[PDB]
Amino acid sequence: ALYQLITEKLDYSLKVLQEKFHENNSMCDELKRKENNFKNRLKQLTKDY
Amino acid sequence: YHAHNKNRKQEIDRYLRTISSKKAKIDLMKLKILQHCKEFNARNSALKKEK
Repeated sequence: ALYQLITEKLDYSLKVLQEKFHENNSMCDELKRKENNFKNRLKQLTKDY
Repeated sequence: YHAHNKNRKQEIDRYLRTISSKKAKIDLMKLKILQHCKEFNARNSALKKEK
């Protein structure tokens, strides 16, 4: 009886963790490239300063 | 995947914080754009009058 619902809980945890991992995968590169574009704005804005 | 969740959380925090400093991020490199603007006549006009 403990087995069945504990396995249910672990499957739910696996699904949730997969969701959050896939989420966290994107935003890191997202901020990477958006801060990159900030630098670019500064990169091409070496004119100013 | 759990640990890598924090691995990427720290990285995203780093990017978002460097992107939350400069305004959050970019007017530390623009806001004196106002200066490159005003000093146009702040200096030239300051000397334009005397010239």
